[PDB]
Formats: sequence, C-alpha cells, structure tokens
Amino acid sequence: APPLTLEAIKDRVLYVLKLYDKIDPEKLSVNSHFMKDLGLDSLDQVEIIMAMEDEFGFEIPDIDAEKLMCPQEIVDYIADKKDVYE
Amino acid sequence: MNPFASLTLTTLIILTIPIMMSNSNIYKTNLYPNYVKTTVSYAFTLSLVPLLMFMHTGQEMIISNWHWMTLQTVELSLSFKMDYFSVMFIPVALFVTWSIMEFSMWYMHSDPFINRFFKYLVLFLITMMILVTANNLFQLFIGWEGVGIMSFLLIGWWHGRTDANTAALQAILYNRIGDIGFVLSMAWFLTHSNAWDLQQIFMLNNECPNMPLIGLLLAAAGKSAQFGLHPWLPSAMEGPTPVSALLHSSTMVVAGVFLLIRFYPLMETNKLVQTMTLCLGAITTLFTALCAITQNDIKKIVAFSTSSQLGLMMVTIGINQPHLAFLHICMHAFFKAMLFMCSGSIIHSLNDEQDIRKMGGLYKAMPFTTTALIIGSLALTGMPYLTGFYSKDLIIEAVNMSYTNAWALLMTLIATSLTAAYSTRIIFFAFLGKPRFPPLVLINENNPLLINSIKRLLIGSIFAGFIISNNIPPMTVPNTTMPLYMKMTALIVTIMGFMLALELNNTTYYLKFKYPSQTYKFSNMLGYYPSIMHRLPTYHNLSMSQKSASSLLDLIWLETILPKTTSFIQMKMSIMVSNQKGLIKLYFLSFLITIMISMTLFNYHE
Amino acid sequence: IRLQEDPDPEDENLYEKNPDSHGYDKDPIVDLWNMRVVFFFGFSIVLVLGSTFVAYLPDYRMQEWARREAERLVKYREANGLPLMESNCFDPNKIQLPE
Amino acid sequence: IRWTYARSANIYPNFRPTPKTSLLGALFGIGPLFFWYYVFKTDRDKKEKLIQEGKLDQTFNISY
Amino acid sequence: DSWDKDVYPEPPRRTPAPAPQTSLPNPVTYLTKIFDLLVDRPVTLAREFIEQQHAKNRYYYYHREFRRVPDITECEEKDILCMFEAEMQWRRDYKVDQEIVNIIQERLKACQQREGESYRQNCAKELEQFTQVSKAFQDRYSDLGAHYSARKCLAKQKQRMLAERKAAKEAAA
Amino acid sequence: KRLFIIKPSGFYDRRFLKLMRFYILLTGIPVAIGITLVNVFIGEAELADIPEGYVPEHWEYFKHPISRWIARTFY
Amino acid sequence: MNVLQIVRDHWVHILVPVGFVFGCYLDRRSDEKLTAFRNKSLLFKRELRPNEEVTWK
Amino acid sequence: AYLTHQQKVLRLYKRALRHLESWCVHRDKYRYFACLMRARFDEHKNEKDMVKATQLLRQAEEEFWYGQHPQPYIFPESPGGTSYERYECYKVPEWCLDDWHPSEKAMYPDYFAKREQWKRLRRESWEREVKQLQEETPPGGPRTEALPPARKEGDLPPLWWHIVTRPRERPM
Amino acid sequence: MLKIIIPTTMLLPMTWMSKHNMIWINATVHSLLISLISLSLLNQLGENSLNFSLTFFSDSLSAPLLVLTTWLLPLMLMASQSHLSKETTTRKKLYITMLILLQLFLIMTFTATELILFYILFEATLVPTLIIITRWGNQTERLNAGLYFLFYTLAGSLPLLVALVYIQNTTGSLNFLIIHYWSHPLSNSWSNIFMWLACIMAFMVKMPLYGLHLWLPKAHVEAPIAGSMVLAAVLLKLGGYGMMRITTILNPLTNYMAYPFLMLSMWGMIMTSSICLRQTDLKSLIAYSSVSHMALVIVAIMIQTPWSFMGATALMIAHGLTSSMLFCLANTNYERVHSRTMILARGLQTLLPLMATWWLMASLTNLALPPSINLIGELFIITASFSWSNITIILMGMNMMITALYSLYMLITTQRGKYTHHINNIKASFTRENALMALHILPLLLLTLNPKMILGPLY
Ligand SMILES: CCCCCCCCCCCCCCCCCC(=O)O[C@@H](COC(=O)CCCCCCCCCCCCCCC)COP(=O)(O)OC[C@H](O)CO
Repeated sequence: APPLTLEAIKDRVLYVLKLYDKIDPEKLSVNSHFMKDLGLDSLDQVEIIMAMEDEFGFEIPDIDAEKLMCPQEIVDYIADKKDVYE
Repeated sequence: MNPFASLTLTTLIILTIPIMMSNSNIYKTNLYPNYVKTTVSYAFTLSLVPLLMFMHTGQEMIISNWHWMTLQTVELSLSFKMDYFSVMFIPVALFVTWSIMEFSMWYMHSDPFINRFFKYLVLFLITMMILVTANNLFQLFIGWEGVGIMSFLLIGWWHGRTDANTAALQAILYNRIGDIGFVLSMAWFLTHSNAWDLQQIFMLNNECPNMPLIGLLLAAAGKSAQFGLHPWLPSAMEGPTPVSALLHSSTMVVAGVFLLIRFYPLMETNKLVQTMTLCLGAITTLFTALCAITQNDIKKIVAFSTSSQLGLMMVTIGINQPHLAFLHICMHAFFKAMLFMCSGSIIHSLNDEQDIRKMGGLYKAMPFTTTALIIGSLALTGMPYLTGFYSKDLIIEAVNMSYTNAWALLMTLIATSLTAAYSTRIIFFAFLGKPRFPPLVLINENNPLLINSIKRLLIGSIFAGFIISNNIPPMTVPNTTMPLYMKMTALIVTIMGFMLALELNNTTYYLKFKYPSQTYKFSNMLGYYPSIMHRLPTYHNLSMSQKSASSLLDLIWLETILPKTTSFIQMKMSIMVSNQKGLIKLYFLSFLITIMISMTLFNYHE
Repeated sequence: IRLQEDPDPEDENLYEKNPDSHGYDKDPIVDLWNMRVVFFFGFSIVLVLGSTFVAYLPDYRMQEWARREAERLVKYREANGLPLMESNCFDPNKIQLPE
Repeated sequence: IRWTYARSANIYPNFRPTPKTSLLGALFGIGPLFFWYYVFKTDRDKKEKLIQEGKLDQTFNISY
Repeated sequence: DSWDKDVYPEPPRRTPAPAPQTSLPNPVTYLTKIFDLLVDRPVTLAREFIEQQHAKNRYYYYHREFRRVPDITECEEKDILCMFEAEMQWRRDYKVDQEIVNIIQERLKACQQREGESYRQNCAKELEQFTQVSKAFQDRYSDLGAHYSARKCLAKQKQRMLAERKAAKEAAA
Repeated sequence: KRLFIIKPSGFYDRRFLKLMRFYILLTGIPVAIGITLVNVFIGEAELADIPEGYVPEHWEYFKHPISRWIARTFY
Repeated sequence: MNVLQIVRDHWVHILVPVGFVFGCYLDRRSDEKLTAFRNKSLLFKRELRPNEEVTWK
Repeated sequence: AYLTHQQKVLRLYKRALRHLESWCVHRDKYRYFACLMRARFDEHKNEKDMVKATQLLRQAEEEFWYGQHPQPYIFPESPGGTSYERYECYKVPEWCLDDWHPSEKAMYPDYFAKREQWKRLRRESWEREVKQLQEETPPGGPRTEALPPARKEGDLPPLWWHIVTRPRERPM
Repeated sequence: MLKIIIPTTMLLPMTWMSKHNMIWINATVHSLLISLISLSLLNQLGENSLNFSLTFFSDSLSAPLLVLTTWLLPLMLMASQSHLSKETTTRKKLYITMLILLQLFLIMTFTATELILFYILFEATLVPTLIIITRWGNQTERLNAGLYFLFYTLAGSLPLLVALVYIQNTTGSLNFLIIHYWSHPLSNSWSNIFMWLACIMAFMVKMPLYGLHLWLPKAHVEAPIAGSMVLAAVLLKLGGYGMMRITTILNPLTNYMAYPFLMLSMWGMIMTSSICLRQTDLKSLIAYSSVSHMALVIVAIMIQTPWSFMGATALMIAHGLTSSMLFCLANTNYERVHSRTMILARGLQTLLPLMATWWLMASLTNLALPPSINLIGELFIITASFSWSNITIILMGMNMMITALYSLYMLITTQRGKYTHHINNIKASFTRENALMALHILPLLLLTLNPKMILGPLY
C-alpha cells in the first residue's frame, strides 16, 4: 500500500462530506465546524465518523468520536492514528 | 536393493540442508525463501522416482538404519518404512508445500522475520515426513509432538497478539489430550506385544486391542480435531494465512487420521472400536459443517470445512475402508490447500480483511482467484470426474453400501449437503455481489508468485484422482450392483444442498429483515462449545489450583501438620521449662520429690 | 533516619564502560581471556573430544559380545533340533529339591 | 508486591483453623489419596487373582 | 556375506522377469539406468578404492571367550568368592539370552515385510518359534525384580518344578 | 520512501553465535578430519578367529581402531 | 620475560595437574595391596607367558 | 467521568448501526434500515421527562442484546479484529536503541546524531515541563487524567516524550 | 577413584592462593578439566561394577551422576560471577571454597562402597549448602528457608543412622557388594515395617514427595543462583541414588509398603504441577516443577522394575540439567528486573531475541518432548507403571497434560507478549549468560544420541 498522506486524507475527507447531502458542497471549508455553521445535528455526527471509519478502514473510539468534530480536525486525528506525517 | 531404497531416504536428507545452512548464519539473509523453495522443489522431483517405481512394481521398503539403542528384548532403531501410504504422501505433501512456498513469498513480502518463517516451515516439514515414514512407534511418536510443537510456534508467529498465544496454547493442549491416548497405546504394545515396530505388532495379531485402539482413537481425535477436541483447529485461524494453508488445512491435521491407516490391520480385526470411529466421524461432520455455514470469516469457513472432511475420513476408516481414506487424504491435499491461498489472495490484496461480509463483485475483479475458488469449491463438493469425485463419491456410495450404524450413515449425507452449503456461502458473499470493501481499491493478483503457485496447484486438482486411481493397483473391493436411487445420492444431496443454500443466500437480497432465530444464535457461536467448555473447566481447575491445592494444602495445612505443630509443641514447652523462679526453696523441693519417686515409687530399688 | 546506612548502589552496566564487555568481570583484558578459557576448555576441549571419547568408548555392557555369542549359540541350537532356548536355566537334573 | 505478598506469605499468619478450612483440607487431602489407594488396591487385587490361577495372558510379555 | 544365513534364514527372492507389452517406453528402467552411471558407479569406484586401501594394512581382532565356571546352584551357601563366578556367569547368560530373543524378534519382524500380505499364514513357523522362546524366557527371567540375581533366578525356578512336581503328584493320583 | 527501523542490538548475539562456530569448529574439523582419516588409512578390523598359543591383548578385543587405541592408552 | 612474576601469578595452574598425576599414583599403588587373587579366579586363570610374570598389573 | 445520557444514546446509536450493518450486509438494505432506525430515533426528541428517556432506553439495549449479531463486524485493527496488535511484536521501544554497539550506532550516524538532539531537548524540557505541572497542579491531586498544555512559549507540553516518541503503528 | 578426588581437593588451595582477580579464571579452567577426567570414568563394564578399592567403587548408575556433578562445577562459577563481583576477595574465595568442597562431597558420596560411608557425606553435603543458602542468599526468608531445609532432612536422616547401624550389628558389613550378594527376604514382622520406614524416609525427604516437600520452594527461591542449581540438579538426586542402593534389602517388604508412598506420589505430581499452573514467582514455579518430576521418579524407583529403574536414571540426569538451565533462565532476567514476579517483565523476546531461543528449548526439554532424555525417562516410567497397573496411565498421562500448560505458561507470560513499558534497564544479554545457557542445553541433545550412557546398571 502506498503511503497515504495528509493531502490524501483531506481529499478523501471532504469528498464524503460533499457526498453527504445535508453538507452541500459550496459551504464546505476545511474548518467547517458542523452544527455552528453547517447546522448538522450532533446525532448525525456519530453517523459521519463511522462513514469516516469505513472510508479509511479502522475504528474511532467513542472517547474521541464525539470530540472528532472539525473536518480539519477529522484529518488531524486521522494522521497521528496512522502516523501520517510526510 | 534398487535405487528405490537409497534415494527414497535421501529425499528426507535433502530438506534437512536448509536448516543446517541457516544455523551457520552465513546463509543468505536476503534470498533465503528462494533457497528453501527450490530445495523443496528438488525434494519433490526426487520423490517421484520411488512413486513411479511403486505403481510399476509395487515394492515397499523398510529401512532399518543406524541402531539407536537396544533394550534387552527391545531394539529401538531409527527405521523408515516406505509403505504405499508413505511412498505417495511424500510427493503430494512436498508438492503442496512447494506451492505454498511460492505463495508464501508474495503474501509475506514485508515480514521482517521472513527467513525465520521459512525455517519454521521446513522444521515442520521435516517432522512430518518422519511421522508418515515411521517403521517403529517411537519415531512415529517423534513426529506426533514434533509437528505439534512446530504448530505452536507457527500459530504464535505474531507473538504480541494475545489471542494468538491463547490459540497457540489451545492447540498444544487439545493435542496433548490425544497424546494421553498415544502413550497409552505405546505402553500396551510394549507390555503385551513387546515391541514398538509396526511389524511385530501386526505379526503378534493383537486381535483384541480394546485399550490400544481406544488409545489410538483418542490420539487421532486430538490431532485431527474431532468432536470434543475440535475447536483448536477453528481457533488456529489467528495464525498467518500460509501457516494455516499448509498445517491446519491438509497436511498437519490429517496426521491423526493417518495414524489409524498405519494400524488398519489390527483395526479391522476388532469390531467394537470402529463403531465409535464412524460415530465420532459422523458427529464431527455435522457440528463442524453446522457451525461452518453460519460463520463470517473465510478462515473460519474453510477450516470448519476441513474438520468436516476429517470427520468424513474417519467414517471411511469406520467401515473397513483404510485405502479409500488415504485416497481422500491425497485429494483433500490438493483442493483444500488451494482454497486457503485463494482466500489468502483476496485477504492480502483487499487490505488484510477477513470478514466475508465486505467482499462482493470480486468475480470480475479477480478472474483467476474467482476461477480457482470455484474449481476448488466444485472439487470439495465432489463434481464427477474431478478430484473429490474419485474419493468422496466413492466413499458416500461405500458407506451406504455396507452394514453400518443407520444414524451414522444418515449423518454423512447431511454433511455432504452441508458441505455444498457453506461452499455456496463463500462464492455468494465473496464473489457474486456488489463491492463492499473500503473505497480505495487495491485489488491485485498479477504477481507471478501468486499466479504460478495457484496454477501449479490448480492443474493438479483438475485431474488428480484420475491419475492416482488409474495408477495405484486395485487394492480395495469394488462394490458394483448399486440400486440407482442410492448411487445418485452422492450427487443428489449436494445438488439439493446447492438449491436451498442458494435460495437462502439470495434471501438476503430480499428487503425483509428477521430477528435472529435461536438456531442461528446456536450455529454461529461455534455451536456453543467454546463459550462453555473453554470457560467452565478452565475456571474450576485453575480455581482449584489456587484456592485449594496451593493455598489450602501446600501453604496452610502441609506446613501446619508436620512442621508448625512440632515447632509449636517445642516452643510451648521450652518456655515452661526455661521459666524458672530462681528460688532455691522450690528447686530443692523438686529434689525431695525426685529422690522420693526414684527411691520407692518407681521401683528403682527393686 | 533509623540507621546511618548507604543507599542501594546502582547496578553498573558493564557495557557503558567498555562496549565490548563480555559480562565475565570488570577488567577488559582478563574478560577477553575469560572468553578464551570458558569456550576453549568448555566447548572445544570438553564438548568436542569428550563427545568423541564417549562416542568411541570401547564395548560398553558387552552389547556386541553378547550378540556374537548369540548367533553361534542359536546356530548350534537349531542344528541339533532341540528347543531353541530352554525354559529352565539351572539344569534340574543336579537340583536336589526337598522331597 | 502486595499481591505477591498476599498470595505467598500473608496466608498462614492470616490462616485460622475453622471447620470450613478443616473439612476442605481433609476433603482435598486424605480424600483423593485414599480414593486412589482403593482404586489401585482393587485393581492390584484383581490382577494377581488372575495369574496365580492362570486366568490372564502374557504369552509375549517379557520386558516387564 | 558378513552375517550368517543359518542365523538369518532368507528364503530365495522370487523376482519376475520384466516382460512388458505396451509400446511406449517404460520410464522406471531409465531412472535406474541414469542412476547407475551417476550415483551407483561413482560410489562403487570410491568403495573399491577404500577396500583396497583397507586390505593394504589389515589389522585383526578376535572375539573374547569366557570358559564355563561353577554357577549358583552348586556354589556353597555364603562363600561369595564362589558366588562371584556364579553371578557373573549367570548375568553373562542373561545378556546372551536377551540377544537370543532379539535374534528371533528380527526374524519375526523380517517376515512381515518379506511376506507382505501373506504374513498371516506364510510364516506361522516364525510366530510359534517366538512364542516358544518368549514363554521359555518368561519362565527364566520374568518378574525377577529390578535387583535380579542368580539367587532369585534359582529361587523362582525352584518354585516352578515345585508346583510342577506337585501337579505331577496330583495328575498321577 | 525509506525510514529508520528500530531493533534491539544483535551485535552481541551475533558475535556470540560466531564464537561457537569458531571455537566448536576449532576442534570440530580436526576431529572430523581425524575420524575420517583413520577410516581412510587403516580401516576396520575383521572378526578373526583366536590364534593358537596366544591369548590376545586386553585392548585387542575391539574392532574400531579408536576404541582399541582408547582401550590401549586409558583402560 | 617477567618470569619472576609470571610464575608467582600462574604457579596455581600446576597443582591440579600434578594432583591428577598424584591421583593415578595412589590409584596404581592401592591396587597392589589388592593383588590377592591375581590369576587365581578359574574364569580368568590361565598359563603364564614365558617372559611376563604378572597378568594384570 | 460523567457518562451523561446524550453520550449514552450516541454510543447506542453507533454500535446498534454497526450491528445492523453486520446483519443487512448488503448496502441497499443497510442504507434502508439505518434510515428507518434513524427515523425512529429522532422522532422522540421532545421529552422534558429525562426519566422517561431513560425508561425508553432501558428496553432499548435489551432488544439490542437480543438484536446483537453473535458475530458482529469489526475492522481487524480494532480490538477483537483479526489484525489486533499483529504488528506489536515488531515495534520495539526507542530507549533500547541506546544499548546498540558503537559499530551499530556508527552505521547510522546522522540519525543517531538527531537522536542526541532529542535527548538534549527532553533533558531541560523535563525540568521546565515538570515545573509548569507543579505550579498549576490543582489542590488535592489531579482531578482528571487530562494533561495541561505548555502555557508559555518555547517549552514543550508536559509528559510529551513517550507519546511523541511512541513507536509507529506500522513498524515492520 | 583418586584420579578425580585429589584433583578436586587440590583445586581448593589453588583458589585460595590464586591472584586477586584470576580466581574465577583458574577455578573455571580445572573444573572443566575435572569433568573431562570424570568423563573418562563414565566407561562401564558388562555386569560387574567398576570397583577400585574397599573405599571407592562405581557402577553404571554412579558414573552418569559423577560426570554430571563435575560437569556442573564450572557452571555455578560461570553463573555466580555477576552478583559477587562487588565482594571482598576473601569472601569470593570463601564462596568458591564452598562449591568445590560441596562438589568434593558429592563425588565421595556417589563413589562410596559402604552404606555408612555413603551416609556420612550424605549429611555432609548440607553444611556447605546451608552456608551458601544463608550467607550469600539474597532475600529475607532465607533464614527460615535454611532452617526448613536443614531440619527436614535431618529429621529423616537420623532414623536412617539407627537403621544402618542395626544392619551392621545384624548382618555384619554394609558394603554394597556384600549386602547385594547376601540379601535375605525381609520378613513382614511389625518391626520390619519400621525397619523399612527408617531405611526409606531419609531419602524421601531430600527427594521431595507430596507433604515432605515444603522445604524445596523456600530453599530454591531464597538460595542464590549457584545454591539453587546444586540443590536442584544434584542434591535431589542424592535421595534417588540412595534408593537404588538401599532397596536391595527391602524386598519383598517393598511390594506391600509401597502403596502409601505411591499414592502420595502419583496424586502429588498432579497437585504439584497444578501449583505450577498458578505460581506467581518464576523460581517457585521452576521449584515446584522439580517436585513433579522427582515425584515421577518416586513411583519409578518404588515399583522395582527393570524398565522403571532405567527411566529413573534417565529422568534423573535430564531433570537436573533442565532444572539447572531454568534456574539460570530465572536468574538471568532477575537482576535486570530485580524482582521474582513472573508478570513484571513481559515480552522479553522482543528485547532479547536469543534468550527467547534459549528459554524456548529449555521449555521443550522440560516438556519431555521427544527425543529429549526427559521423554525417554518419562516414557519408560509410563510403560513400567502401566505394566504394574493399567489405571495409572490416567494419572501418568494427565501429568504430561498439565506439564504442557505450565511449561509454556512461563514462555508466553515472559518471552512472548507486549514488553512492559516502564522498564528501561534491560541491556543486551551478556555473552557469559548466553554461553552458560549453551553449556547446559547442548550436552542434553548430545546425550540423545547415546541414551545407553545414562540408562543405568539395569541396562
Ligand atoms: C520425625 C519423626 C520420624 C520421621 C519418619 C522416620 C521414619 C519413621 C519410622 C522411624 C523409626 C525409627 C527407629 C528405627 C530404627 C531401626 C529399626 C530396625 O532396624 O528395626 C528394628 C525395629 O525395632 C524397633 O522397635 C524399632 C523402633 C520402632 C519404632 C519405635 C521408635 C520410633 C518412633 C519414635 C521415635 C521417632 C519419632 C520422633 C520422636 C520425637 C528391629 O529390631 P526388632 O524390634 O525386630 O529387634 C528384635 C526383636 O523383635 C526385639 O528387639
């Protein structure tokens, strides 16, 4: 497997939020804090991190699942959990 | 004294060289896997010549080489017996592991200890070809644990994985239960027949080996993972894929079955013992297959399919069919080994994922891997004129065409139908569907190492039984006049099992959802065996060890009865003796008493 | 402070002083010599020639002499036709069993 | 270190002879020993009973 | 031959002459052929070289022979000087008898492979010879204890004709 | 890319393993040569019948030359 | 070559060897008292050689 | 700490759907049943009676404890998965590298030189970061395992060495 | 005879008069040399024991133990020069004096021709071991452990003294040859039982059987490395040697009186091996394993069967060498971690790769994995016991079953698994420790080729 890098993560990350129809593409920002500006319900936040979980193939613990909130921070927690540094 | 005898022995000495070269440490620390693979390849090519000498002539050797040591009337000697069983198991086992060796390079292209890995495989390989080739019971006993301990290390290849050690500990324990039966047969044969060489045991016609055969049976059940002693083999999936593809697929696990084939002449003389052989094989066939069709890991499916096969093998040895059992060993060696590397192909390529619920659509993604699996699946089910037909279709017809237990005979038919059932489950979920793996697809099988290894085993499975059956001398009684209704049963049940399994599998495509049936809650949990029998007895014996035993006896009672009581008695009366008042009046009064008793009362004067 | 004592000394690493330390003592030159002594008079003198000594020890327990008497005895025994080896050992003819 | 102490040394000083400990010690002590004595005694009482009357077969049993 | 044929009776081998009818070549013959000029001959050339070197400087060795000595049934009570010769002679015969059982056991085991599927009935002579020897061996040394001595062997034997003569008296009636 | 892999020092183990292969073989090959050499120089004695008027030497009752020499020199 | 000192620190290496040399001496001295039945056991007693006088030393 | 109710239902929602995925397997079924499972979740979102929400929770997992797949789906890297600490046996602690023989260390000079720098920072940073910890430690011992950052500039966050120098999850 | 004794005692002045730092060297030089000379003794004749004089003789049983003891002597010196380096020269010389004086007594005891002479240094071995356990032992409970070890054997040995002198006043000499040739059938008079009990219990104590085995765990754990091996690799075998010599005049009383000891032993091995399955101390786990193997020998010797005797000696050498290795294993990781708890230092294989291999083959040998001599010993006893009675295989085999679990239990807990994070003092293993380990394991496999050497007089 080729070394997956942070640029690859974010490209794959915002791909799925753009896919998520309640997150319409135009107002997607790397730091788009979900319910403050996208209005995305926290009960669907627990639904998107498992979408991330199948996207990259691993488990996000519940302790930081509710903490995993910002799309940039989505990438941030992805990188260190797989020591993605490049 | 042809080259047969000499070069059939040198075959063994070939595979020992990679071990010796490795210990020098001058050995090539880079291309060692290539070194050993080619070494096994030459050992295979050498192993042909004894075979081609066999079907022509039919001579089987006994090589009583260097005399180890003599025990009065016992002459324990390293002796190799090149029976028809040994003269053909040697090529097929070498051929399979050579195919595995090529596949192993591709699969473990990143393991840092790869050279150690290949060294372990040879040591296992050495331990087995001295197990199959064993003129005396002692060197047969040599392999019986040499293969077991080699399995332990190989299973625990990923040392850090806590479960892998638990599975590794599980494998040796269940094997060790069988060795109790093994040593029991050992003691009886030496005490009564005064030997361990298989020749003297046969000649001394021990036609009432009640305890010996029971001991042999218990040894087989642990090694071949029968009911009561099965779950270690399904739990042996925590080891790496090529490890399971070789040992716990068609080579190591079949050793237990091979034991009775060695002792078949004494086995048939008794009537009582072979009853529970086919009884044990019968129950093993369901429970392994019954749990097979409900698991969701390819490694779990395939292994349970193996244990169902070894369930079927002992059914054959049940009703006086040893030779067909050994035939089934050879066929099982080809297609079953293929299925694991085929599953290993989709595992590694699809990012080491083993949950059967994540594949689908792999038919077009992996044309060769899908092609290999369906041929293997058909071979396992027993499609006519292809591998399994020459053994399983003969067996199912044979066990039906004999005076057997009625329940045992019905047992095989359900297993054969269930044999197709999980076979469809693999082909349906893994291949015939839509993609379910993570979005990044890294599907790949174009590596020549995988292609050459699978194809090498594939062309072997295609013909397989045709060559062996036509070449070996006719050495079983062939039943001829079968009523057509039961002669088709070998094909009816599997075709029937195909229909319902297919209908049940695509019922998942149906939008309806159902809560778990209690039967599914039973079958899917490995048939309820590991949840109880690995938790209840383990807790009691362990709790007995600490609460009782050590604490109760060793550290409390055994130190109180003898040591502490004497110490307490000595101290309690030492203080009263030493506690004196220091007044002469009391001491002198004691002298007056002492004089009085000594003078008269104690009759010292008279 | 209970008693005027010393703190538990730190376990010195033989490697940090001399990285080629052999774990036999502190001083390097004798350490290297201790290597030579243990391996020479260990593996080399005792293990190698000692194994050859015991391997090539002369006839022990008369294992082969007993054999050489066996075939000449058995060949004689079946030459005459009398039983191969008598069930009795001390010839009963000279035994003077009581009553 | 507390666990090792409580499981190695701090047993007998905290041990007190009570009917629960007393019966358990006897049950797991002399109990199995006498039980195995009885089993082997009768088995070794049935074995020779066969061979003095010649009711057992050891025609090829020599290396006892 | 190095060993003796009388001690190890080998029935003549009945090897059939090769008479094939199929036209395609018989491979096995070729494998023996290319083995002969690749392994067998070079081994023989080396072997004939070592044998001629061995015969160049030939040194001899013989077999030690112990003459008969008074055994324990005529050795005087106590008198361990006579017991020593008695015990040593008896123990020497013990090893010889153990080897005698070994010689029979190999012959019995030799029949198994030699007779193949005919083992059950072809060498019933081998079976009875071992049965006769094993039974006689039992009367000689069996159940003598790990501290077996010629005194115990005499003691166990003396019981045998004691019971036998008692049975003889009962049989006479 | 290529990045540093961490691994416990094998030098002491490697040096130690090299020492057996030196010191064991130090007497290994000369002994192995010697055992072979006596087998290509004087061979093995044959079972000769005891000649008349001469009882053998104490060490003579052995066939292998090394066993005879060991008996000659030690026992 | 430091010989005045090399003997001082390496004279201990000779005690055990001469001990073994000494050990054989008592081994080959005590047996003489144990002669007694020299060539007297009828199992091994046999005619003497013309020159040799003691069968086993 | 305080496992508040809203975290519980989210954990209930996450794992139940994971089990639900293990059941439908096929994506269309999984998508369908998740949406209805989603709908029956948020429909009851207006309950001023928090006790009633707990009561509605009490029978929830009980059905789940029946609805649980006996073999749920776990990505292998996670606990229970096939690839759990599979590569643990390869990762070795960094401090062991200090043992390396000088010849072995000479094989990697600049990396070992960079290690020397890391040894240098961790030395003075330890006193700095421990000093920060003591001066801001809450009274009566720490209340939560959470660790404060480096308040001032330049200094490293306290107790950073083992987390930062932790061996990579894929060491080979 | 004297060719081994005098060099051993002459070694004592050498250590006392050697240079300040050469004591370990010069002692190691000739301790290996003594084993070489003892290896020459290993030759045995057909049936007559190799007799030297009235004072000393050797048979096919004493010689394998003799070479084992002399072979051991370098190993304690190798294994001890790590925790005694920071000691004054006199105490080091005094320590070395203890072992060779101890090793001298073992040579004398096994070669003894008279039971009383056997008896005198049978007790004399304790005086150096008591000093070693108490003085240089590194613990607190060593004081009580020394008392337990000393008093237990004395409580059994003194009745033997009264028994042995009784034989002297009733049957003249107690020379092993004369006692064997003039053996008489011991009667079943109620005094003869107590005659039998006294002649047996002395060896029973220093051959730990169930009940009379509580001195072993405290002695083995608390003693230093050298004391642990000598007390576990040769000392326990002193009882074994005693029986083979002394049951010559205990038959047929041994036929009936064997039952209480057989029942205590066969059941004891299952219990003791069960203790191993849940031991917290690594040294204690190895110590209890010695009880199980020795208890297996107890059944072997007490059966009095040719096969049982042969396996008894086979297990006798194998267990001693293996237990010595395992005590080296526990000792080699102890000072690195400075504790004895097994779970404290997990995942040692990742840090120390060779120790994983050494500990691996140590486990297999203790496993009685064929063809290691342990298997030959155990397997021989199984057949001998099975001929004695058919049921015993249930007990016999179950021991092998339990032996598999606990032997691998130390392997998985210590070698395999995740390394513990906090420890950082584990340095790469010294080549001395590695060499000492191969010094143990290699002769074991070398013995596999020639079991006849260690089978015993019954062969
Ligand atoms: C810690 C307690 C002991 C531990 C276990 C030790 C073994 C248990 C048995 C101990 C026996 C010790 C005494 C044995 C000495 C030798 C016995 C012997 O040779 O047999 C004699 C047996 O004779 C005896 O009476 C021996 C003693 C029997 C037991 C009585 C004393 C021993 C028990 C109490 C002392 C030890 C207990 C500890 C006390 C603090 C034969 O003589 P006889 O009586 O046949 O003489 C001829 C004729 O019949 C009349 O004399």
